[PDB]
Amino acid sequence: LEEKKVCQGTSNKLTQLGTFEDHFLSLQRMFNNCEVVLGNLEITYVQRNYDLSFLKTIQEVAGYVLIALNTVERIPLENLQIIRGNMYYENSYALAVLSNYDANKTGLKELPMRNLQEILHGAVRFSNNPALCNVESIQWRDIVSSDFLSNMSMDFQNHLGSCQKCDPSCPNGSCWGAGEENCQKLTKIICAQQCSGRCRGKSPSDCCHNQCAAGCTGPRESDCLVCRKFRNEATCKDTCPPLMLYNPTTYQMDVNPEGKYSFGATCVKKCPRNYVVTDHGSCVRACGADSYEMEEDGVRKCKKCEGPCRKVCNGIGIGEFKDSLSINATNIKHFKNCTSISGDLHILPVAFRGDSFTHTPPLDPQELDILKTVKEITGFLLIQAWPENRTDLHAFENLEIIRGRTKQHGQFSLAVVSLNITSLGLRSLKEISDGDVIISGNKNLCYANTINWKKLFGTSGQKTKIISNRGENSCKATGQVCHALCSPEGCWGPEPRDCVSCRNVSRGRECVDKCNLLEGEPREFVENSECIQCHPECLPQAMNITCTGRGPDNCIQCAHYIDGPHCVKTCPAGVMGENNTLVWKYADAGHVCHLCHPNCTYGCTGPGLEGCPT
Amino acid sequence: LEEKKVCQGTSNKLTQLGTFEDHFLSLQRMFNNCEVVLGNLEITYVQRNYDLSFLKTIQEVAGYVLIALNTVERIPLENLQIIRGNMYYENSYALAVLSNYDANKTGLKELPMRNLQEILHGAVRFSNNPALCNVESIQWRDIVSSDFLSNMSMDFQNHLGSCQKCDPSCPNGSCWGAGEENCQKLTKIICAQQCSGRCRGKSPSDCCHNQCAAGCTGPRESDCLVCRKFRNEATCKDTCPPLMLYNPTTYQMDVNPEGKYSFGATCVKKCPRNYVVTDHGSCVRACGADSYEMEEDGVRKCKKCEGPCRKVCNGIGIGEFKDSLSINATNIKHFKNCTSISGDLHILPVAFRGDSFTHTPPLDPQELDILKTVKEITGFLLIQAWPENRTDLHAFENLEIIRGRTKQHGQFSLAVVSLNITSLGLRSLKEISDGDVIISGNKNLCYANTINWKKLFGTSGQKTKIISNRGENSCKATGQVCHALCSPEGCWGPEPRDCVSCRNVSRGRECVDKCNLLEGEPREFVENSECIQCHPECLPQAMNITCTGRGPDNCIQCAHYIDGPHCVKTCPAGVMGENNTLVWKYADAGHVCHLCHPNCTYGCTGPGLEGCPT
Amino acid sequence: ECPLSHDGYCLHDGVCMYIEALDKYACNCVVGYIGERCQYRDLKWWE
Amino acid sequence: ECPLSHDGYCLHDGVCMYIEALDKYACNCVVGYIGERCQYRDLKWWE
Repeated sequence: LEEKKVCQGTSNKLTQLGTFEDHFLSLQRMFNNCEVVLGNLEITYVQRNYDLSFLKTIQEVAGYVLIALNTVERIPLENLQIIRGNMYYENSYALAVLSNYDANKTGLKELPMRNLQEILHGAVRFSNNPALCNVESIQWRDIVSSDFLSNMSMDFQNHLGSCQKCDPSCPNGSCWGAGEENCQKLTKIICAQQCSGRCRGKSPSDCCHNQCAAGCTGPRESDCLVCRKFRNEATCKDTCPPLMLYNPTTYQMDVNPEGKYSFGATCVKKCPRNYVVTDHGSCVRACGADSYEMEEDGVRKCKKCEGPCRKVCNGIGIGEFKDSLSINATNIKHFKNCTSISGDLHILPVAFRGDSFTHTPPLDPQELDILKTVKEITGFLLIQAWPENRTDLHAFENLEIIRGRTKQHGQFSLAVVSLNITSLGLRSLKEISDGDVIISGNKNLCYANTINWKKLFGTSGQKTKIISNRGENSCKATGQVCHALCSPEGCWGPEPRDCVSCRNVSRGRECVDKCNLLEGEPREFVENSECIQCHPECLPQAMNITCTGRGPDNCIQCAHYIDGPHCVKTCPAGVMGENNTLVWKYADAGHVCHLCHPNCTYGCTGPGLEGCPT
Repeated sequence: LEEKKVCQGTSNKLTQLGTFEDHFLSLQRMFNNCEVVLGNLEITYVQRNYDLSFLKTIQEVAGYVLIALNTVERIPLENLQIIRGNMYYENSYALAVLSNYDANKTGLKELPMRNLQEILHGAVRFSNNPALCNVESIQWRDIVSSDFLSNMSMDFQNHLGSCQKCDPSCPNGSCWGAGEENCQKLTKIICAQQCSGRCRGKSPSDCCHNQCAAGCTGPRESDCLVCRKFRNEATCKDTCPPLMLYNPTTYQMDVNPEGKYSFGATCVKKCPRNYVVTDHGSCVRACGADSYEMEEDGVRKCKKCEGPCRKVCNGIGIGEFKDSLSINATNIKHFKNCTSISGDLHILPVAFRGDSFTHTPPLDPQELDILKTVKEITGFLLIQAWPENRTDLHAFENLEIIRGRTKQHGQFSLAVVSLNITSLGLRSLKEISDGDVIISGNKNLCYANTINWKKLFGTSGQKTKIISNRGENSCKATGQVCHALCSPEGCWGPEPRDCVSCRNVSRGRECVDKCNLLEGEPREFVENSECIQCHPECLPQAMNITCTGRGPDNCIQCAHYIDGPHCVKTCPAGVMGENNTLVWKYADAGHVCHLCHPNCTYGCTGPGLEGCPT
Repeated sequence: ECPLSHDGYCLHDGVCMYIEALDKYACNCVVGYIGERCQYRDLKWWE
Repeated sequence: ECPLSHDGYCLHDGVCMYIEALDKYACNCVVGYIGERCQYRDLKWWE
């Protein structure tokens, strides 16, 4: 069976996004054809005559549901079955319908949520809707759980008389509107004494499974309308089946033939490639407090550490930086020496001009070098501002991985927008494990559409969005192309140390035209297209090559003396040996090193005793 | 019934334990006052006019039930509710009634198992019971699981026919004999399509939980008659509640306030003190080969092996050693470098004489020194034979722990019966973590009573059964009472090296009366009731104390060079200190060598800077 | 509209508003910027 | 009774016997020894 289409949902509570039609276009552009909102559902500032019929598809919301400040007459949320309530509005509410009138005290009228049957966690708040019809009759006992029946705030005041009665066919007049299709379907309070949860009837043969959230169409666990905690292949589980089962007979643990990894609210066959795999059989985002993320054995793992594990910082939006929205000038200290951000990174224009609202001073551009030790982000990277004097993302030169576990808007994992930089300069970036890439709006940066991003993309379905940066020929005319010392693979900047691969060879972190063979100041050799210096004790060969390796063992001829296989500067004269006996040697004719006479303690300048006048 | 009285259950398939009245007593001593047979239930060779009325208390057999070769009329297994079938008879059957007739064709007539409603695994077999009647009428489709409904082998013949038909209030005429309660109680095949497991009535409001095994008195998991897999102190669970719970919203693991450790078929709050604890929270007996057990914080965990982790050899009766029953000469080789036996140890008289029926050559007595490297046994140690020329248990000399995870008869973890040995000789045994001790029947064994076995035990409730050895008055009558140079704590032999503790002081392993502080051998110093020699550089004196500690910081006489805060035979001649040069130390008249300038780095055998020449 | 403590509340040149119906403060974001304080660019639509 | 293929099957002086009904071979242990072939001493009764 096919997945349900998901949408991210908004998180801007009462904020208006432009005019009344700029706002409605964003609401429409987001929740069109959606069927499962992963975040919140916020319907605000919708004016009359607007057609909200694209909301007829949403079936469950994982956050809250806020309906405020509207003036439209009817909001057709008539397929919503569940509000999971994983996030509250005003700390207590998983459904708030507030102040839906215009100046004339005539606003929202028809909210026919005729399929809304359960609100997992949270209360409900209704207030100040002077034209709302047929909702004060609802019995909210069947919907919201009994733990929260005390935190509810229902204020109903129409008392104008623009409503019609409820079709006399449902218990106690409880109706969601007018019609034989539009009244409350009770599934919890009409249960028999033995039904553990929801029940599709009053007879004791109608109890649903203990994991059906809204209701059911059968007694089993594959007959739920919507699962309550976890979701197996087609059944509703309480917990994902463990990978290993205990054997009460042999007092050991046996492999489970259908053990699944718990990932999010589903049981999968195997964790996603970029997620950490614990031993409980669960895909997580960060190893435990006493564990550090162990290397890839094909997959990520958590290994226990001895004493201090390491220095790893929490990114923005997690841990102590839960409500900070940028890299303040006050929190920047806490990223002092950590080489792996365990979260996100936002750099917004607020950091650089300060924020008086949260009492934050302006950030100092020279302090951004604190991030030069970072080598791995496990979330995303969002750079919206950079100091204008700088012409490169200098703080992120040592960055190598972006894991992309949490993405921006749920899609992007690297975003560089509206900056003054001339080149990106992430010269050591190697991989982007998940999420898209947007680099657009930078009026000068053009060293950006040369990289082969498909090399960095760890998975499939990743794309790059690089538009309206600079010219693509206006900096190829002024010469802002890469150095001819770079492979056609790509280039991060104008230097030769800013290429993906080299044309000929390389001197460490920089590309060159040829190794220093034959001539040059330091003698070198070639292996894997790298230039390594010969041991200082290798004689500068003006004819052929000089050496065939790093060690003095590969020299063509030595510079001073020769102690056997090795090329030494001066023959040993005090080196520890066997039986605690010292070692003294001498240089003969061919500058060869030979051992002294055992007796010669103060060393010797010749063979045997005649050689050392002691 | 806060706890059900358990018994171990026999394992004698068709063996007869002596005369017909000696067999009946073993059956009567094993199963008297039992309610849960932890093993098998075998009722064989029960003759006519014998009282089997002690069987009416059994409620659950965890293995198989074998009823064969009896000639008694009525076997009253009325309370038997379930046969878990953890072990089959003939690889197939969890219940077997076979050939219950004597020569006169008379025999079994009444088998009133009215409460037998479930057989979790295995089939049923009936054969050659030419007097058993009112049992072919049962419908075994309700009892035996549908997976094994094909292996069943049921053939009945009652040519005699001396009994009556089934009471009218019997379902389809199916009765367990004459009577109204003797009718069969159907709980699986009569019920509606809602009930997945068992049930109580034909109505779909009568389905039992899927964890109840026989039946139920309610719809909750807390209303089962017997549990199907596990038992959380009041409720039948599928698996024990985990210790950590996944969180689909933060993608991290959280502590479970109601997490239990699984220990057999029960979920407990903490593992026994001598069991291993895994990270799943499960009490195991010996964890996987990829890991190795280790003590930590009072409990016994096990960490991952690093390359070559030590050898842990299997025990008799587990793994590749299930066929075997002793250390027969075939498998003695597999125990070479073992420092722990994960399992048991059975040394039986059939090892030293060789078994034809299994083709094992007679073991060579000297071949037992291989066991002188074993240092602990996680199961038990059972010794029934030992070479006749020996005096003590020499092969088990470095044994230190007997954890007693699995025991013998479920009771004894150290059993040394009917040996010609003179002294025990286990002069390393420090703990017997569980199980009783029996050291009885040894024809001439002294010293076995001087040990207070309370000090060795680790759990309260462990007895000892040291009975009928060499007489305690006939031990001292020939001087066979251990040395007076030892504390009144015990002794495993006549030598001073066999005492548990001493009266004055110990010297490495042997206990002496003083650490020769004044005369004789190289004098030492006392610490922690030992004798420890100070390094022989410490010049000895024959007048009073000669040293205080190991190092030279506290000696009194130092004939060697007293190089300041220490002593040494010869002061250093270039030891690696600072300045990256051979740190020299010239010769002194007061044995206190000092350092000279870097100029004389040859031997600087003179004091001062200008005073070292060549 | 909104008091002195809420100057610089709306980022990216948004304008702060007072909602007398609910007694709250909200931002009127410019086109292209989302979030409660107009802090985020709308990367999913038009750069 | 039982053939020479079963010599020494019963340990501790037990006598091997044939069960013509079930067509199998079993032991008759002496008093004090238990097990399928009389291999174990009965510890919890009479030492």
